[PDB]
Amino acid sequence: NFMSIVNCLMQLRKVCNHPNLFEVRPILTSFVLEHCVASDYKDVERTLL
Amino acid sequence: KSLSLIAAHSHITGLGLDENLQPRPTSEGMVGQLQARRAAGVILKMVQNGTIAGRAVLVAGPPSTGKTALAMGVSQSLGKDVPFTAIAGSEIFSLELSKTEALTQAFRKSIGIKIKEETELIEGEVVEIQIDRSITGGHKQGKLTIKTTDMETIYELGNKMIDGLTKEKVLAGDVISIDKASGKITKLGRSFARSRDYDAMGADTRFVQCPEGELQKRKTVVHTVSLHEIDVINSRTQGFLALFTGDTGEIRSEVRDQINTKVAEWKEEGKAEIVPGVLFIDEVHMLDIECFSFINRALEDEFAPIVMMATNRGVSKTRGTNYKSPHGLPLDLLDRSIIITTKSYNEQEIKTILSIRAQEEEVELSSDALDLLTKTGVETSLRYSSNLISVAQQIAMKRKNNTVEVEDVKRAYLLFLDSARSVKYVQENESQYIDDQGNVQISIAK
Amino acid sequence: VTRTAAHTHIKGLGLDESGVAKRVEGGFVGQIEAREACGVIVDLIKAKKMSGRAILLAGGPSTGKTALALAISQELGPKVPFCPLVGSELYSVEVKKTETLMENFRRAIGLRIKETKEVYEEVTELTPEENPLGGYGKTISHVIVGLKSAKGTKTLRLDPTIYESIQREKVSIGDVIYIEANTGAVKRVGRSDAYATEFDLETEEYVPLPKGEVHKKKEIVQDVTLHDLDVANARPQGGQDVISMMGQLLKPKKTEITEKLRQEVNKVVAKYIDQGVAELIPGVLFIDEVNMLDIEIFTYLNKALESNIAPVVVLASNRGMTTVRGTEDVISPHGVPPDLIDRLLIVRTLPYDKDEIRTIIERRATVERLQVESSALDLLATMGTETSLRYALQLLAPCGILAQTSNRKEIVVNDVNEAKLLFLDAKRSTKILETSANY
Amino acid sequence: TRTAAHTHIKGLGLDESGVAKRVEGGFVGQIEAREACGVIVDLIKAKKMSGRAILLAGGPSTGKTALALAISQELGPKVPFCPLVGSELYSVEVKKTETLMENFRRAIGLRIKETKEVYEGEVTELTPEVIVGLKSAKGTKTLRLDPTIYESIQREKVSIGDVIYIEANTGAVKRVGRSDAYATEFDLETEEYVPLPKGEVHKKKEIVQDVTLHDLDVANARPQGGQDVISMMGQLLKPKKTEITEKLRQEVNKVVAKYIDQGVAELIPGVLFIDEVNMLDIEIFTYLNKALESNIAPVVVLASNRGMTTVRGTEDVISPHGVPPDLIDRLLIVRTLPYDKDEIRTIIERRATVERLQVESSALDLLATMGTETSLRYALQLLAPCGILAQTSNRKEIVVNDVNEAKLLFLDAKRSTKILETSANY
Amino acid sequence: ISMMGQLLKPKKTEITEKLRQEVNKVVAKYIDQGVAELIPGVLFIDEVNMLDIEIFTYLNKALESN
Amino acid sequence: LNDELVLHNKDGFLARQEFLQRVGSAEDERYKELRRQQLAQQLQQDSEAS
Ligand SMILES: Nc1ncnc2c1ncn2[C@@H]1O[C@H](COP(=O)(O)OP(=O)(O)O)[C@@H](O)[C@H]1O
Ligand SMILES: Nc1ncnc2c1ncn2[C@@H]1O[C@H](COP(=O)(O)OP(=O)(O)O)[C@@H](O)[C@H]1O
Ligand SMILES: Nc1ncnc2c1ncn2[C@@H]1O[C@H](COP(=O)(O)OP(=O)(O)O)[C@@H](O)[C@H]1O
Ligand SMILES: [Mg+2]
Ligand SMILES: [Mg+2]
Ligand SMILES: [Mg+2]
Repeated sequence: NFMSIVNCLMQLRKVCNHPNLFEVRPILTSFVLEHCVASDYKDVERTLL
Repeated sequence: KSLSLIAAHSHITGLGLDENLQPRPTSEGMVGQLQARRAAGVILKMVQNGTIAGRAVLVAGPPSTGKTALAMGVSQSLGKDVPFTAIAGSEIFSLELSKTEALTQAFRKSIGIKIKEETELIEGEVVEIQIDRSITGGHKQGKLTIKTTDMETIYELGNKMIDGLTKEKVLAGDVISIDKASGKITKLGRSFARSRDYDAMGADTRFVQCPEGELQKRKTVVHTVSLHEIDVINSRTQGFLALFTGDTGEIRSEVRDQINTKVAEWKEEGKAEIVPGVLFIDEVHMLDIECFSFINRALEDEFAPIVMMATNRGVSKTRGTNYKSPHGLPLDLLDRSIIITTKSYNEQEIKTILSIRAQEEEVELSSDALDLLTKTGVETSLRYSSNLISVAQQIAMKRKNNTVEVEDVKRAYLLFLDSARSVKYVQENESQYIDDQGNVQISIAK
Repeated sequence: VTRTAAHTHIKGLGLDESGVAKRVEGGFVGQIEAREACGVIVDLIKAKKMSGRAILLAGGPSTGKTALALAISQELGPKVPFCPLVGSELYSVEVKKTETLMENFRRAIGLRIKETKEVYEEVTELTPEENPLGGYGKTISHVIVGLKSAKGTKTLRLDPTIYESIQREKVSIGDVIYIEANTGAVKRVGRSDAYATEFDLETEEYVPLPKGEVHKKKEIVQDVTLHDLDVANARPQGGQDVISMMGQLLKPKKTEITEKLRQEVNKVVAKYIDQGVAELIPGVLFIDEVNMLDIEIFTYLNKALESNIAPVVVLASNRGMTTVRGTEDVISPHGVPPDLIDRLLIVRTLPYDKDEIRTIIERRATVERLQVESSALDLLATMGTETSLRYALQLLAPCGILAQTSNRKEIVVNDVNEAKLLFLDAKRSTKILETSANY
Repeated sequence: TRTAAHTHIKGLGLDESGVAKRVEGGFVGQIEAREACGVIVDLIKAKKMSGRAILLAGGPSTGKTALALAISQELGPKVPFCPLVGSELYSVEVKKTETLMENFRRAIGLRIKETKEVYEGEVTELTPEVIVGLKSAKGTKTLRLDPTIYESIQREKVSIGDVIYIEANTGAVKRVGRSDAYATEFDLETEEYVPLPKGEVHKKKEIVQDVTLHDLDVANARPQGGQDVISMMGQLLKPKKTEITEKLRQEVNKVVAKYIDQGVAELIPGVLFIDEVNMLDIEIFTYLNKALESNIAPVVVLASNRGMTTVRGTEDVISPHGVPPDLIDRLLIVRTLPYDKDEIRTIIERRATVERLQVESSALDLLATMGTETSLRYALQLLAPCGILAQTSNRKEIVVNDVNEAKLLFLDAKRSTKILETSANY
Repeated sequence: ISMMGQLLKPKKTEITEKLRQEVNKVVAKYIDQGVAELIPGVLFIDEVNMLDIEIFTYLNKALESN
Repeated sequence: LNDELVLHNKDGFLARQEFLQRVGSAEDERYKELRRQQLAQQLQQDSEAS
């Protein structure tokens, strides 16, 4: 659309503060893939035994 | 589905044939190989019949002549619901299981059973749950209200299933399925009721739902399980974990015998059906004499699936021995099997295959470019052209034109070498590469 | 809708009462001498006297050795164990090959045991319980339980221990249970079916009421093998602490079962046999392609055979004068070391003839539910005699498929020719392999 | 700084037209190989093909490993790149094919977006069911927690007045430390103090963490749970890796396909580099031949410096570069050429200028003549001893005397072999 | 850890060099105080012809330790 | 400092922002489609009822 003063403004922000105003160093933690496969075969196992 | 990038046999969609088991000149991906295609169709019909066990067919021929392509075609035309286990000969040698045990597991994986049961189901929109405390008159006074498309009714809970609905946070106004005997509660999402009430939840609820019919019905549940899964399940306390971790560890024979007896009793009791799928072995020459000897006996078992074999060589030394045998297989195993041969490829067939690959990889080729690719394929090999056609696409994009011309193919040919040219260059300057004895000359001078 | 696999057209040795083999009976044709010898061997096995006898069948490929062994197994009966193996199956990874050979050796002999048990089976009511008068902080003297059954009800009194077992089961008052007074264990069969519709839903299966008298006297007979007892003693399943169950969680890998355990098991089995409770029944151990065995297992077979409870071992081999695998300069017949073949007996299998091949093809066609012509059958027999017996039997099925495609129920000469052109055999493949540039 | 035989190579040095400049990006010569590598890089960037296999063949000291590293560096840190040697496939606890498939899965990557919910602040009460009265610097809220997270809390020996930090997605619990309010309770109190966290007790964040297919395959193949004792003992029960069944791979593929279809993640195929493929045996070659014709395989590049040699594992099967002909047929070969005098001199000058060393013209010419006479790597490696010898004499510029003394002190392969042959005692 | 050791049949493991160095350091400290004494012994190996060349090569280095 | 800067910008920081905004647009479009289909179903049911 148009953007010409925001460049200078956020450049000023980066020169002034530096490592913030977008993101910080985060607290690292594992991904939480959650679909799993145990419940898929639990019914089959219970039927089998 | 099954999100994939590309495969060397991606264009093949289930062989190609008629209702009379006659092969069309070009259909469903593959061209030519009429006799081999008809033989594969006969094998497929035999597999679909399911009344014949333990047949061995060996597909043999020169390399790069529709062997794995034919296997993919028959596997695709066989469709789902019938097991098809494709393995390579080099993945049987393992440090955890003996080759006999791995071969047995591969054989068992290729045969499935469908267990059919009948269960009553309760479905509909739930509108309100009421739960009480523990009282002398009644341990728990709980009631459930269910609304279908035509019926509203009241159920009374019997002191246990309330733990079922309180184990996970469920709530009214949604369609749920509950089994009378099983007792499992499956929340399918959110009911329809009024659109506005569930139109501002931020997607979720799996595109909601609307009640369809009555409260309770009787349905049939069919479970398809391979035999090997049954042995793994019954081997240990929790074998279904081993179905993913792969630490079965040479299941004992008593378990297998018990599984066989129980499955047979089910079959003549009408409680389960047997689907005898297919086991395919690529590069069978990589196997061992012990594996072949075991296969000789494993083929004659009652629960033996149809076995397909693919080999390249002819009259080579079998692994584990010191004598030369045809196809890299012993004489007795060859006698036990039926051989399907494949021929070379014509220039017209090469051109048709290249055009199919072009239209598969969304690449446009000019007529002269296709002619040059066909000439190179006839001169050197099919796979070299099938790779050059894809590698020339980037060169074409570098010139800011989508169409591929003769110059792009020439540039690709002059950039990426070939087996014959590389061999000639190596023989011309053998003093620079590492010799067989390890002698190398590195200094340019002298 | 019945499946077939290279067999099931044989169901016996086809011998009369006197042991004379009829030419065509039980699915067999020809091989009169081998059938008679195998019948004598199965008679000796039924005699239940010997221990460690060894038979080896010799002959070329596709001559009937495996069919003979399966016929012996069919003749013996389902009760007597019959353990089949391939020579390459002994090379295990978890344990040494000698241990696997001994395990399969012990898997062949069996034991039939019997045990008489009493049992009690709808629960009507139960009352738990006197004065401590000592060091009993909480006393439960006895528990009175009444059962309903079908053929009359009855009440009884029982120990506090079985009451704590019931509490562990946590049964209600309107239930059906299963209490075995031998081990003092109660099993909750479930609710009572007539107690249904108390609530609109109930997860537990209601189960009908037990039939007959509540106090049931019965006897049970089970067939096991000595290997089952060895496995049970080696890896006991009992235990409630953490260590026992977590050991049960790990994968069960074969170990080197000690000799002392086997000796103790033998002593206990002998003591039980002397009481008449149980009786033993030797079985058969069958080995295919014994030429796949190396010299170590062959040597250990000499020690194993001369044991005291060794079963009857039947061995198959089709090699001629070959080097025994595991050594490089030992030419032996059938690839079996001279001492072992000195320890066993030999049964020769003769090659078939044209008429026998034709009859075999006809029998296979009949057992496969197919229709063939006399001219087509003659062409198939000539084809088999030209290439191999197995080739015609394998080629029969695609001929049937081709016949079914053209809406014709009978195998005819052109279908056989088309199958010949479509599917090749070993000889033609060998003849067209070397006559080409690329392999 | 630190240099090791590289880091003077910063890319293929190509322009927009794809024509390789003679000297660009720490590269001289090798125009055809650089152009082919750029074409392969564009093909990889297309993210359409799968299982494409090229190998680059040439004599020693010709830049094959340098070309592979340049390809990896030009692709960017976003695209995964797995380097390997032929000898790594011979593991101890798993079969070679399983290790190769593990590397194959490791080669490609998946970028996903997730939302993480976090609670933190001071603890006001702790009553068993567990109910936790968290209180931040502005807000207060009570939460109900599972028995497992309660056990993790107990193992953290938390108490009233301890600022803590709970994560809802994973159940991870970390006690930040004693609140600053009770900063006067013991004059030599060992416990550290932390101010109350700012903002409301419940916060939500969106992250774009990347992963690989092998990562989320081993995630459910074997766990690395965390602070729970039961999970600890479960992960301790099995300490060895094992072969993964194809069913787990298929379920992983289905889950990943559902994720990418839902518009939550994207797939980025990577590259698998195998240096010295001649160490592979026939079985691994056959299995790689089979696995290349898959629908998820990445682009594999192979490096070899061999003539017409015998494939390892066979007796008399001879082939070029020690690669079986069947695998050669589905390969794209890239030739590599030897160098010349001026190219060697330029490479020596670049390696001198990256190591912040000053070499005069005569010394550079002597080094170039030496490199032509003996080898390029020897001339490159003799730079540092020359620098130290110059420094010992309290100088900065390499002189002819320095290279002569370096020649005297250290020997190349030719002179070492000559002194080996003409000696009595081995 | 005790349960893991009891449930695993603890076959021998290649003891790291760090543990040996720590033991050597503490033993040296203790013998410095006069409470402990060192006594070198004898290692007798008969039928050394059965040793492999790798064991001989490792013995070459091992004999030069202090 | 040119080369490491070029590499890290090839990874980039705004690239993550563009990916996040693409995901946002995707799920917003999915929600809009769900809303439109539910409104169409409600309208057709209402027209059928009357
Ligand atoms: N009849 C055919 N139709 C289409 N493609 C074919 C055909 N025959 C071979 N191909 C091509 O050849 C390749 C597979 O070669 P293949 O026959 O598997 O070699 P090999 O026999 O050595 O395994 C595939 O990429 C496939 O596209
Ligand atoms: N006398 C016979 N009567 C009927 N069928 C026979 C006879 N001899 C061999 N066969 C058949 O030949 C087939 C293959 O013979 P087989 O016993 O496998 O040979 P081998 O002894 O080499 O294993 C078997 O399926 C069997 O049914
Ligand atoms: N075009 C080049 N520019 C600069 N250095 C090069 C060039 N080609 C090769 N080298 C150097 O030659 C050495 C050998 O390269 P490498 O690929 O690692 O081994 P090889 O070339 O023997 O396969 C590397 O240290 C590399 O720095
Ligand atoms: Mg193939
Ligand atoms: Mg046989
Ligand atoms: Mg190199």
